[PDB]
Amino acid sequence: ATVQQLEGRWRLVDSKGFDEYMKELGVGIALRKMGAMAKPDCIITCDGKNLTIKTESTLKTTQFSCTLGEKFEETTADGRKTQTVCNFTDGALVQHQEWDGKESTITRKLKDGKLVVECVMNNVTCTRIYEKVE
Ligand SMILES: O=C(O)c1ccccc1NC(=O)N1CCc2ccccc21
Repeated sequence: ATVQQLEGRWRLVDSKGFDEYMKELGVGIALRKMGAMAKPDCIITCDGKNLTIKTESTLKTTQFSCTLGEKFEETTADGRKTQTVCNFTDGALVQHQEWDGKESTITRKLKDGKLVVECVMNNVTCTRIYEKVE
């Protein structure tokens, strides 16, 4: 696999465990209902070693730019300010977040032309499936 196979615009088609994952991140019931309603686009750009992931929704647009392997300051959709590191390892893009003694791991890989986003926090797992637009 390659990091450049994840590149492009992707559109959400399936979601499993998003509510529980948001509950675990400390998200309020009101924001959880909104977040569950949204059907975002995920725009991935990869300059071989530089990475940008934009999440477009009519509700909220989020984005981060990093250099693979380097720890940067990331502001999340739910307003957490995290120290994040992104790494492309074993045919998957791994994003590890750290804030106020807590940790989360977002893994993005390709599976039958579809972008599979596995979000994990403690015992909680979420699976978001995206389909390519461009
Ligand atoms: O949605 C995702 O697959 C996603 C996966 C992993 C980490 C964060 C995510 N979500 C995200 O960054 N945003 C921004 C705007 C918005 C609206 C509604 C639901 C979510 C989001």
